Amino acid sequence: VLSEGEWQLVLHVWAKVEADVAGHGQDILIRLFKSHPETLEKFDRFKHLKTEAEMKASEDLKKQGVTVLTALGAILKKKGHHEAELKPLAQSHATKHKIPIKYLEFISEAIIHVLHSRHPGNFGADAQGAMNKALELFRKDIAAKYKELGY
Repeated sequence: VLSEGEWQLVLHVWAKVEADVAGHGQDILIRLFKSHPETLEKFDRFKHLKTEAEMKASEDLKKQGVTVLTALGAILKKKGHHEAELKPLAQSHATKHKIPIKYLEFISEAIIHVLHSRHPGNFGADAQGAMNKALELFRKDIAAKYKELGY
């Protein structure tokens, strides 16, 4: 469980991401796809993208970044009471998209990298620790639903 103080650090930084959800989404997805190319392969919609400049130029990539960041924003703002949010996300990612839990780790690292890049003064080590705890809690609860479904 996160403390109230940890939730605060998390949501203070997230309120900043929310000033430019599109920009953050693009940076995070590009980070993820460059750092972990296997992840790009899960997206039929992006597998034609072969360079960072192609990725940066993709309007659909930006749009999908807003999708992922909007769903995550909603989960974070539940401060751990995110059962209603995770159930559908767990079902589709396990059974339809085939996303290993390890890839949720990868996107967490990309999120942390970018937040650090864009918000140094509001994302010191304390806020980074809180963000990684929140993202781990998310992964933990998703993993439990994966294990239930046999994935």
